[PDB]
Amino acid sequence: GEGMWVPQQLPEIAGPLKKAGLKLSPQQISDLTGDPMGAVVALGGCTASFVSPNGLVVTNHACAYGAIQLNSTAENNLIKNGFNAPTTADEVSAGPNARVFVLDEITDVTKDAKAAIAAAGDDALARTKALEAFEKKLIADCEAEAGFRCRLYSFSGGNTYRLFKNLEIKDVRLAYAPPGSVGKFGGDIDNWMWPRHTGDFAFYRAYVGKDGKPAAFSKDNVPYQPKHWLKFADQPLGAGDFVMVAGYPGSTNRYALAAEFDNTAQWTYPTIARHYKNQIAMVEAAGKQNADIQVKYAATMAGWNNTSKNYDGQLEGFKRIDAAGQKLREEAAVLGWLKGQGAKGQPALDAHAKLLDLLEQSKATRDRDLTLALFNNTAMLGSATQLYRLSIEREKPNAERESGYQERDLPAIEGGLKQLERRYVAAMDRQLQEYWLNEYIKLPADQRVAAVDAWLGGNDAAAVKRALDRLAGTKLGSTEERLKWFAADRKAFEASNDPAIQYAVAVMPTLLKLEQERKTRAGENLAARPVYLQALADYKKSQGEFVYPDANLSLRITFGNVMGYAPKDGMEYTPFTTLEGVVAKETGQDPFDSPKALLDAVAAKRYGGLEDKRIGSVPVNYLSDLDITGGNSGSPVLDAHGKLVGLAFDGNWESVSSNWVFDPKMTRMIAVDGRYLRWIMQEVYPAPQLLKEMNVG
Amino acid sequence: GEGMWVPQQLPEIAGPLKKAGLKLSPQQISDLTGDPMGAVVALGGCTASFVSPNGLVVTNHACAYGAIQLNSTAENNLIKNGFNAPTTADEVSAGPNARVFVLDEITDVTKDAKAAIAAAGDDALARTKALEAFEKKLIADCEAEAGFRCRLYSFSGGNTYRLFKNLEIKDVRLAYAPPGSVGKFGGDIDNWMWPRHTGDFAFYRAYVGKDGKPAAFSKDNVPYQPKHWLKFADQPLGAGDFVMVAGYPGSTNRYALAAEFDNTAQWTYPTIARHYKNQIAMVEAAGKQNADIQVKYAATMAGWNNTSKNYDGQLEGFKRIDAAGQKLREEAAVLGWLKGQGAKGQPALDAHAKLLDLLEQSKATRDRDLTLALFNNTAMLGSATQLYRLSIEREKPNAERESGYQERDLPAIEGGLKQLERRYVAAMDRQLQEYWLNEYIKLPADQRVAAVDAWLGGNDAAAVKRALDRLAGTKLGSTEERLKWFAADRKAFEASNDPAIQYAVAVMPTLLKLEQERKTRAGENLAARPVYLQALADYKKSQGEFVYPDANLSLRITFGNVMGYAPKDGMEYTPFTTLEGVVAKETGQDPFDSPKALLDAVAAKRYGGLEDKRIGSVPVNYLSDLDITGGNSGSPVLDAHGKLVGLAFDGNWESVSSNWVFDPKMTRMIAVDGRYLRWIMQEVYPAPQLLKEMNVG
Amino acid sequence: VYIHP
Amino acid sequence: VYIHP
Ligand SMILES: [Zn+2]
Ligand SMILES: [Zn+2]
Ligand SMILES: [Zn+2]
Ligand SMILES: [Zn+2]
Repeated sequence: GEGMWVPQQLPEIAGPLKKAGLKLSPQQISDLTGDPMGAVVALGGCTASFVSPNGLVVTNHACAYGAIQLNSTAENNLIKNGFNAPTTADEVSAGPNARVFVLDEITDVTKDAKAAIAAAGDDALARTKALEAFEKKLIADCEAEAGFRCRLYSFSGGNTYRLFKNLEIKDVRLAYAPPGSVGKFGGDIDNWMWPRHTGDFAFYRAYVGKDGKPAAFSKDNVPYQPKHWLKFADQPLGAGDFVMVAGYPGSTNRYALAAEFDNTAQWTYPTIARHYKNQIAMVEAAGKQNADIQVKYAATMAGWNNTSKNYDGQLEGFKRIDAAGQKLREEAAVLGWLKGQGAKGQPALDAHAKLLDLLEQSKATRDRDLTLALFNNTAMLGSATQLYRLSIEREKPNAERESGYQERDLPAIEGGLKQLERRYVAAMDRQLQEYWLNEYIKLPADQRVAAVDAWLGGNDAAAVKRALDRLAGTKLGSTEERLKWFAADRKAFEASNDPAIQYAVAVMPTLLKLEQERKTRAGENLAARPVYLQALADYKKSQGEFVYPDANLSLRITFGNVMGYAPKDGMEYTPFTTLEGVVAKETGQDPFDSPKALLDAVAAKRYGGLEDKRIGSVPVNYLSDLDITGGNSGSPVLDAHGKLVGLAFDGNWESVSSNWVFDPKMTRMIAVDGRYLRWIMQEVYPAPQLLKEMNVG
Repeated sequence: GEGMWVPQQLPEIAGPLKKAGLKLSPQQISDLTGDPMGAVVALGGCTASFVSPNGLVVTNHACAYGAIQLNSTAENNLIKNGFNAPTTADEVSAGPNARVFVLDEITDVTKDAKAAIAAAGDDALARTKALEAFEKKLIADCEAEAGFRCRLYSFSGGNTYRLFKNLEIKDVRLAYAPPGSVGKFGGDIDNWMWPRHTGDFAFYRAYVGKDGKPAAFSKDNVPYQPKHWLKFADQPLGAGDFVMVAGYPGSTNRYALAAEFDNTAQWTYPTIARHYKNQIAMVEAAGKQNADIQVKYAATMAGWNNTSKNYDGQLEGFKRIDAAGQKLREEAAVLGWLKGQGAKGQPALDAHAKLLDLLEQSKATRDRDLTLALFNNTAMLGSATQLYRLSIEREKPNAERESGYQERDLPAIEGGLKQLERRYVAAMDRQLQEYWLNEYIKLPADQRVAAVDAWLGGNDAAAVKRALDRLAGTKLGSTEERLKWFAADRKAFEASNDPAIQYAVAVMPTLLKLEQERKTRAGENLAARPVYLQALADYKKSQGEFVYPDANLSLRITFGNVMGYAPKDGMEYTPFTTLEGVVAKETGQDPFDSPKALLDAVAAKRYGGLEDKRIGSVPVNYLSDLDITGGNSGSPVLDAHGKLVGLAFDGNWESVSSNWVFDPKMTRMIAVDGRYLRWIMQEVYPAPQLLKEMNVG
Repeated sequence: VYIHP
Repeated sequence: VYIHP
């Protein structure tokens, strides 16, 4: 059922957990570094878990997709063929920016954080800077122990702060991926949909130095020996059975003003969806004719597809439940309730007015702000601006450097510059530059940027072509040239004739000004947001509703039971799918082109010892009433005894609007059954070495 | 489950009936003029049942659609508005051809029939003439009691013959129809589909003379007093409960040579559906501009749409289950099986060879035969051919007259000519003649009709143009000219300058010769069919498969239970739909435009005492594993105690191919729940007097 | 709809 | 898919 519960809320969900069928003790789940919770790890935007004492990690294929793609070429395309390392020495690097974060410690720093903010006084920009300085110092201190990366989280609009410390594993390797037609069976047609028949799994191995301590990739590294790892269920999961997930959901907006919902539904989602679908169309068309573009842009395209479809589904779910009307009426109820409390309601009413003004300020420049950010996110302009900004930050003392540009960020910056080599083709990026130039040019005069207008020197198709031809002279297309500029100083950027560098130098003062506006608004938000959101929490509790913070990339638990849902009268979706449903969808054309060994094995009824007699087949995917969102992909699903019964990977179509208004009847998790992972690894794309390592072969 | 059981198979199905849940004795069900089997009536192409001791008859809206349309005008459209007679004196004639047949007696006449057939020995045509002559004499004898109509039925390819004797009620009146937005909710979009939400019901009343004997319409007639009528259930029907249907299924083709299948799948269904769609499209356009054409052509339009969609469905269902393959493969298996018994199995194998040759014969002229048949089925050519042929037959003694042209056929002939007034617009018919003339000329030279070519004088737009201009000169457009020629003699037709009559006179010799060619084909079939089909039955027995005769418009029983089905992996259709599902499909536009009273009553949860707790609403339609086909609309669905729980009215999409290859997993009846009937009559389009008459108000 | 035919 | 965009 509903709720992305923080670990600190275990006392309040202990009852409900038991009633839903958890047979582990709650104290046993309270130990975040114990068995089984200490097996659960963050990947940075996905979740994973250890499944062996020798550092084997299981996550979704969608989570490993970037890594698989980094190791793919048009000639040897692992997205298409799968990957399998018969021995650990055959594992390939997942990329310099791949990470496994292992939870070490959580600390409440709410009192200190809020005192740092208060000490800033009246000024909005100082208030941002005070919190930043607080955060940097705290993190520096936490990260004094080598091998650890720390993160400060704000919950419930700034009403609580906790610091997380994680062991940061920095040499993550790909151990196994099923073929794409298993890992992403049904592609974007079945994305966000049930019935689902997708084997969405892959494995990494975590590596450390011979001294036990995290290190970047080296042939001298050895597998990490985790303290805890998960075991596969020995009991067959069935309909109605208890399941729980622990993971790292990214963001939800269930506490939001009506107007923030309205702007998102009316402007933000449709705008992004359109821009993404436009770029998908260009890249798809180009990749049809160029297999190198197809493979190099596959991960970006997966992202654009997944997001745009998610947004389409949100817009549709808003209309289905009247989200606009729900938000309007809830807000009128909270505002009435506050007005009813006389004096002591006033600070929240005032906060609400301030929040609404800050939203309006945002809105006045939204087209400009989005368009410029996304133009600057093409590969060469993104490289140029990031590296020119680093050269500026490098002249300040480290503690004063912008977050993202401190010494502790240098590995990521550098690794990103290298990864891009497998994700850039000039003739493709040019078309993307051109798209964004044409969108920039449609902005009205009051949403234009002087710097970009001057640089363009014109407002028509000719000026666009002349600018593209100028940018094509960049030398940032090569990894070595980017790394040169990664180390160069500010003066070297300002003397350069590279046309992408010249763009960056020309626009940088404008980006820096926009950033200060954003920091200023954020500082006002620091004042207003916690007061209003506490009012919202207090009102929800007076209504007897569940109270838990919006997602914010920190660890949460959700729990419930295996069950289907009813999308309309006269029909029900069943909780499971089966092997014969996979074959029934076969067309022999992407995305419905399963491996021939799959089609053979199902035809021969080779169930591999994994049949669930209650469904007459091996289960493939299942529905449950858990509350998950983006960032939960890869989260283990545990049964009543804390055994692995699947991985979380998607939501059904009607669920996605729950980011803004929670609908219990149509909100489900889609997970891939542990038995299907094992079945694929036995009958279809064999990995007997891994099955043995996990004690299931 | 499978089977359209003849009542003489009741000993074989008595145990299965008990196991499925029947709580009446098989003995009480074997009494075909008893309670409740004696309540069940034939309409001629649909079923119905008595529901009061004062001659109240319930059936489907789709079965009464004809009667409703006949009584409608552009300015008082009963299809659209519904009909309710506050008193029996307000009930309107369903039309001269409307009938209620009440079963009196069944007699096996098998030995006699095949003696008469054998006595013609060895001339094909003479064999047909001898059965015809035998049938006529049998029926003439059976109909000597005034008020009865009798029918000879051939079962199982001519292995059994039975004679049915029925009371022929000839004064049928419309007592109630719900508005078309209820009777046919979802229109041709939801036709042949589940989820279904259609209140497919209507009422008639049966009338006889003051002397109790059947008579044609008169204000001096009084309601018939049936010996037996049905009672509405007093127990709520739920999932898994026992249901049975008794009724008059028309045709099935489950005993067929594979080649008969392939012809039907590759030629017959695609051709007829194409033709029907083309006419729909013509009449739809004309009717948008002309409400008179729209009301006048509405019943024809419902037939065209219903059959074309059924055929589209059967074609899709053949592909779903590979019917073509199953047919081939069981024919192989049966033929293999036959030679495997040497002398014994030799006649059967001969029969197969014969049948197959007859099939190629009918195939040689199939385009000709269909096209000529449909061209001659337009309103003025149909009328002139029928009426000319009658004038010809009237010259023979009544016993030698062709079936359909004897004395006993005169009422339906004269009735048809009067009914046509409400179903004909000259401008509309012109376009259909045009359509069929275009399709005729389109035919190949070997496929032509000499008499039609000559009548036409050319193969182009110009001849068609002249033909149409000529025919427009007919006087047969009026009911009175048609009834004049119904009485005229042959010489008078041959003297006529009427252009339609001139056409009939021109083609009749060809039609009589084609008819002789068909009677001769049938005579050979009559020898070979019974042998080969007895073998198919024998083989089924040997495979432990269910053995029952293809449907043939005679009384059959099907039984089973309320249950849904699973159209694809990961989903299930539920057995019921509900009031809320009706309002969810509301668009305010035809065909999803429920009456206001329905929408308000659903929004207000006014369930009228009829809610079923198990589904949280009033049931609307439900699925069951009974085995019904065209002819079964209107059949009463009875529960374990023989009480009325609904009316059969449709099959789900995937069911329809079971006409040829029965699929137990995808074959369901769709029924309208007796509680929805009652609910509509309480809350939406009220009929307090009918509820009281049925002891439920 | 299961009208005949 | 519940990856974080
Ligand atoms: Zn247990
Ligand atoms: Zn250089
Ligand atoms: Zn009982
Ligand atoms: Zn006349």
